[PDB]
Amino acid sequence: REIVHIQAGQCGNQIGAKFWEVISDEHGIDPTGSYHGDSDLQLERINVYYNEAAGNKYVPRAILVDLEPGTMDSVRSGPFGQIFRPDNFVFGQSGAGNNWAKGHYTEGAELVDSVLDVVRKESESCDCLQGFQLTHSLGGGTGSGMGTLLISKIREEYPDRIMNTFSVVPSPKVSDTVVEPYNATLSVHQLVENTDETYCIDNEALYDICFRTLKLTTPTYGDLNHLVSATMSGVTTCLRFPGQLNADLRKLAVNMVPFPRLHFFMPGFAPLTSRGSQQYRALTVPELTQQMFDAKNMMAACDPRHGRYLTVAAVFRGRMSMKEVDEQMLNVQNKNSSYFVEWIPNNVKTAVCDIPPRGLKMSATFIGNSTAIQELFKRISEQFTAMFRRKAFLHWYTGEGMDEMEFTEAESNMNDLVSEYQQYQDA
Amino acid sequence: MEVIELNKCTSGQSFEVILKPPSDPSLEEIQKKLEAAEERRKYQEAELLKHLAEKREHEREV
Amino acid sequence: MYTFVVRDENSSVYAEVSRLLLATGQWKRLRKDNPRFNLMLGERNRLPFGRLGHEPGLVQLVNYYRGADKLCRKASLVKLIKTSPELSESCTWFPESYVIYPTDEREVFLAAYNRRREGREGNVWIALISSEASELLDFIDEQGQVHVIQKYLEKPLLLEPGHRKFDIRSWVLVDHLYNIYLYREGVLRTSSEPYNSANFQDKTCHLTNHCIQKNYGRYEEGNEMFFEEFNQYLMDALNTTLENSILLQIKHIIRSCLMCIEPAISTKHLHYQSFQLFGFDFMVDEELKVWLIEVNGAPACAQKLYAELCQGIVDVAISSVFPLATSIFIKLHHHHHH
Amino acid sequence: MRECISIHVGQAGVQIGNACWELYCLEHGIQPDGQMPSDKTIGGGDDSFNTFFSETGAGKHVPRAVFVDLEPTVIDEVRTGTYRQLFHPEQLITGKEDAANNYARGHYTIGKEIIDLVLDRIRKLADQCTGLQGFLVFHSFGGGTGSGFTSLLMERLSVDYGKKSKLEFSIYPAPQVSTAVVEPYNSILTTHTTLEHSDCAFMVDNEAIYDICRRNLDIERPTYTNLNRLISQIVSSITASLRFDGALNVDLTEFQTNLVPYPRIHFPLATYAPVISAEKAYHEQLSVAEITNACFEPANQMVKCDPRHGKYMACCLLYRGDVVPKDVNAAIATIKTKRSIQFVDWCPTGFKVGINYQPPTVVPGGDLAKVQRAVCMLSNTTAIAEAWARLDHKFDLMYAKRAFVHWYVGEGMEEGEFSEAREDMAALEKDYEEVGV
Ligand SMILES: Nc1nc2c(ncn2[C@@H]2O[C@H](COP(=O)(O)OP(=O)(O)OP(=O)(O)O)[C@@H](O)[C@H]2O)c(=O)[nH]1
Ligand SMILES: Nc1ncnc2c1ncn2[C@@H]1O[C@H](COP(=O)(O)OP(=O)(O)CP(=O)(O)O)[C@@H](O)[C@H]1O
Ligand SMILES: c1cc(CNc2cc3c(cn2)[nH]c2ccccc23)cc(Oc2ccc3c(c2)OCO3)c1
Ligand SMILES: Nc1nc2c(ncn2[C@@H]2O[C@H](COP(=O)(O)OP(=O)(O)O)[C@@H](O)[C@H]2O)c(=O)[nH]1
Ligand SMILES: [Ca+2]
Ligand SMILES: [Mg+2]
Ligand SMILES: [Mg+2]
Repeated sequence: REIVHIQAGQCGNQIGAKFWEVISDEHGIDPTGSYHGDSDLQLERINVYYNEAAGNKYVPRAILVDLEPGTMDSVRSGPFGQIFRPDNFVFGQSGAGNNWAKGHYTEGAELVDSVLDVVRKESESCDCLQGFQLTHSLGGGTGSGMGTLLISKIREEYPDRIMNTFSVVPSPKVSDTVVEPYNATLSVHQLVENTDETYCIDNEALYDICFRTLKLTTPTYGDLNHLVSATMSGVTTCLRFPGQLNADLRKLAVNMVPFPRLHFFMPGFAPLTSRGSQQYRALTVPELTQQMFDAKNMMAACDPRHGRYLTVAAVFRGRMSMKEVDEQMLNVQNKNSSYFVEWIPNNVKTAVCDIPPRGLKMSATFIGNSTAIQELFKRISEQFTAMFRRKAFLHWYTGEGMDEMEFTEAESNMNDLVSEYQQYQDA
Repeated sequence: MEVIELNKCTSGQSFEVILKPPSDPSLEEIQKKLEAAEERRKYQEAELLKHLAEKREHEREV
Repeated sequence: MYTFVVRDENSSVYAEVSRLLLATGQWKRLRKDNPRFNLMLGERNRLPFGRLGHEPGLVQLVNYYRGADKLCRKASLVKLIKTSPELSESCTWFPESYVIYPTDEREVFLAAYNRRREGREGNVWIALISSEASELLDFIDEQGQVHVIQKYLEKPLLLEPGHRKFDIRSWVLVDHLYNIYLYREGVLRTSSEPYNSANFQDKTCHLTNHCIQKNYGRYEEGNEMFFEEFNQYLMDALNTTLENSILLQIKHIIRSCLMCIEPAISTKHLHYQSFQLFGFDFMVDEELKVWLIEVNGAPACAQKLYAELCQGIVDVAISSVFPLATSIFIKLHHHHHH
Repeated sequence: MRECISIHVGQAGVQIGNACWELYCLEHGIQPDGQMPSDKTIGGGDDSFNTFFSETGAGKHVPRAVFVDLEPTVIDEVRTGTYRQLFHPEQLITGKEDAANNYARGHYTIGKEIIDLVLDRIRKLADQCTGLQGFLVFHSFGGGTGSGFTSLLMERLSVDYGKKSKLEFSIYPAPQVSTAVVEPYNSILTTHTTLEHSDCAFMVDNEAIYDICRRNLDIERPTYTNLNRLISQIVSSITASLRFDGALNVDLTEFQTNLVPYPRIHFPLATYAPVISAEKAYHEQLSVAEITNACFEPANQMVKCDPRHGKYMACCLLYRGDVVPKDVNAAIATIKTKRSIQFVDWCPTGFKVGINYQPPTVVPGGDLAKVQRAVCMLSNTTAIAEAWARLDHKFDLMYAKRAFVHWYVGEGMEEGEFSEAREDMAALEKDYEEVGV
């Protein structure tokens, strides 16, 4: 059951390359695409993400997209650049100017059909494709505007395939330009319709984590992306390694998403670790469980205690007692059952994988479908309205053909989404 | 108390003990249920592909 | 941190138990339909016993014994005695009673009554208290559902000063191990009007109910005499004690009743656990013989005692199962060898 | 002699079927290559074991089994397992992508594309049958295939085989070994649609098997392998009368006669004893009285419930090993005095007893100790309705919010089927209570 991976834009390609770097190591694939591991467990599901080529060489089923060449040139000269199939580098030259309109309507439109040719070519070589995944930001123009155009066109050509995303939500604390609330609001509308799972990475939670917990005084985007790739590896562990039970993306989505529009998840990771800084003391199951449920370990800057969990998935990695896991997981729910909806019975599920990640004997990944995520969308809406009530910076968009009405529309849909979350918070 | 119908063979035996006495739809309708749900599917798929077509028009217009 | 839910709001006793539990700092209340409770204080109707003991990692305890209604319903209690050999139609401490259905053992009650009228013996019955069988057989058909007929005790022990009537109420706690605990403090729900042996139709001296008595308050505060006084009155007037003359029989009746249905209701090996508080109602005749009248499965306590009993329930029924970070009960056990 | 065809649907059904057919081979002395030395009816016969096995001219004994999954990976493990030679490819039917725990997907969307092929491979086995009794159908309530496709298969089998009996073994969902959350929906939908096509259904609650494995086999956190070997022991106890010489429950028809007076109420409760850890060093072997009395302990039941608070309509005791009628009746008489065993007023208070002298076979390398005598009790008690009550309440909680419904509607299913099935269950719950109080 193959997955096709797509990464779009500055942020999308930088976190995306880290993903392939991290899991390529987990599967014993070197920067040449050659396997040099010890176990057979790390090749049993390798077809999920890698195509097998001549010479017993493994090639990521990855398509790399940008409207400017700078970041993708840096990928090929990068730590694992050689592994990617060179025909899958699809890029323009003009850039998107941190402008959703350019990525979605004018510059991206020019380029999108070329991208879809590669998607189709990678799909037709799939025995049974089980879905697509995208990495991208919502604050820029390529990943935000063109990424959501791709998603719309993928759903047109593959309407029954699962589509999941890691979407970096913008924040003023870690910010490139002032129009990010505009691009994020326009993108969220598209995600609400055309994705099955969206893992919301709020770039300020990554910042607070890097500063307040890893004691990094001036974190870079690189430090921020180490946390993201840890989560990306964690949430895909049970598809990449033989384990307790195997569910395809559809079955996983069915049991996590009770309502089609409420598919924006809160990811988290324990233990939280910085690059290089070596961790020597392994965590106990109680420590992993407290930390992965703690607000400080969440990567969407939302207090889980301000909402209620609709569903929760937790993925523990390493050698540990699944009995101790069961008891500790059941202890968290039974101790804070007022933050779980009583009308979805047994809505906290768990999986264990014996293969730990690089550098940790033991880790846990948290996937929370909480109504508290509305706080993230309330933040974007406030920032959106603060400029939009004065029509500020809109000339960048009206000059690409957009009307004020599309912004009003985008604003209203996200205020609906916020109110939808509030309905189930009080039920 | 009362042991009846005792029956014995080389493999085993069986009996009964009483402690006290007392005091489809057709292949037609099936085919139709299924096809009335397959049409329900393509109506929903068509509305999506239509909704995606209105979007495409808006992209051309912008 | 143990957790619990409340599903009976009319419950005076467990309203206080809820207060005790919250004021320990180690119990927390969830809401009625939150199924992640350690403890349930359930409704009296259609309590969903089938949904308990299926929550992984939660020891679950409910304050009711499934099946205990066969003891706490007059029609079923009559049945249980004359049907269980361990109680046996010849039972010495339960009044002669029959089950009569409105238009069954009405024929059987005609015959057992006829040589109680045409046998030259004392003769009164209760459901209405009359002395003629038709005065009653016309009333049960006239009111609706099944009623119990029962021989009426025409010679009740009478409390002087007053030549009055009374009934005794004892509270019994059965824990999850089926230990039978008798609360040491009972009460007499006494009449204040002298018993009138002739005219049964005025039922203010025949019926001792605390409500139906509301000469209220003349002799005792609340038509409620506690055990210290009733013991004293027995000593002064009859030379005996409460323990010897009455209580021994009370403990015998309590134990016989609860041991009879133990196999049917015990939760020893079950996936959930039960305790329950019962109120037994007794009735002493002039020869100091104790009679069992009814078993109330959802009893209310008396005002001086709520503090003590509701604490006792918490100590031996709940904290025994959910321990936290001299006794007021008498344990009823007996194994005579034969 | 009359043949029985076994249908294993979905992950749970397939893996339980493997557990059962492996145990069957050990019990009948059939080797993994299908050779049965002791059978001198080379290439044929009408012995009792031929009910479940057919024979080839080369003396191969082949299960009358069809495995069907909407996803290859579980049944591929059959095609490569120790008993790969036993079945032939025409019996192993797989799809491409599964029902994703979605009843509507297994019944309507994906089921439509495979139902005809399955009925064809079933009709290829029924053609080899001199006289067919019916089918034993193994599946889960929770899975999309186990719930959705099973009910579609059962509707059609009642059409293609109207005279022919149908029994299920059904896995009732338990949170402890399930990563799904929509199982209450699938359970009620499949029960409503299968109920009037099934003559007798043996439910097994994974919660009960799980706790039995923990308490009595000293297994910290059971796997499906631990659960399935225990389940197959019980299934084998139920089907032994169909595979061995005897006079009790000799055809599928007798199962409903003896166990199911009321057609709708066709869910007998199974209780099994003794379960003894093979790793237990010293074990005092248990008597006929002890194992029989253990049949009335809720902790030994396939579904945790309290039979003391319901009424029996039928009760069979099935013994394997060193048991004789005298000891059975002495044990029953003792148990009658001590325990609450109350029948409906229009059924006799009694037990049908079948004894097979061969003590239960255990898988070499399994978790079960060999025992001198074991028993499985099949009792039709209204107390099993507690399981319907738990499942229906969970269904009500989610459906009040329409949680997850959009998945089912999006495969072509109407919201009204949810309410139809739920009220059928509400009717069933009252049928049980009319009879039981
Ligand atoms: N006892 C037992 N139960 C199982 C086994 N495998 C799966 N289950 C149960 O089946 C339920 C989920 O349905 P599945 O049978 O796995 O799914 P399916 O039948 O393959 O149908 P799909 O959803 O299309 O995959 C869970 O509640 C599991 O407890 C097994 O091997 N043994
Ligand atoms: N056989 C009998 N002989 C004499 N008096 C009797 C009797 N049976 C009942 N009584 C009287 O009837 C009165 C109330 O009867 P009963 O106990 O049935 O009412 P009740 O059920 O409302 C009490 P509670 O309020 O505690 O539930 C008692 O005071 C008792 O003295
Ligand atoms: C594939 C699978 C997943 C995991 N989805 C999931 C898991 C579980 C679940 C429901 N859903 N319920 C569970 C119960 C127990 C255990 C696990 C689950 C997420 C994903 O998203 C992306 C998107 C872009 C990326 C990316 C991953 O990596 C690099 O770029 C892609
Ligand atoms: N985590 C992370 N976020 C980034 C990175 N680069 C840009 N961003 C975020 O994405 C937004 C800008 O979008 P951009 O990446 O330029 O979109 P593009 O035009 O598609 O490349 C800003 O709000 C940044 O916070 C990165 O390397 N890591
Ligand atoms: Ca033969
Ligand atoms: Mg930028
Ligand atoms: Mg499956």
